[PDB]
Amino acid sequence: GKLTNGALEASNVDLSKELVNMIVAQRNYQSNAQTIKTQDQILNTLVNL
Amino acid sequence: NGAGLLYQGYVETSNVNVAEELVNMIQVQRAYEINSKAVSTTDQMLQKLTQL
Repeated sequence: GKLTNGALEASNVDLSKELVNMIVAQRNYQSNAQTIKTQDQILNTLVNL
Repeated sequence: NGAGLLYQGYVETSNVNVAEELVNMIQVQRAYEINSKAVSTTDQMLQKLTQL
């Protein structure tokens, strides 16, 4: 396509989408940590008999 | 010909599950402890028979 002199392209990012993705990623990371903790406890109860 | 596939950058871990290993350890310990009792009882019977 045609070019345009005297102009520069933007960063093509959206702050709101990035913020909501950050929140969802944090929640998912904590949810996985909950599974890790559950596995830790379920093995600790078995090893201790 | 039934050969498997290859994945780059992965590694194949062991197929050992500690959860069943611990209970199997309990089972084998109990079985060993029981089997020792037969030896002890046979020894006691022989000792009693000797003292006639």
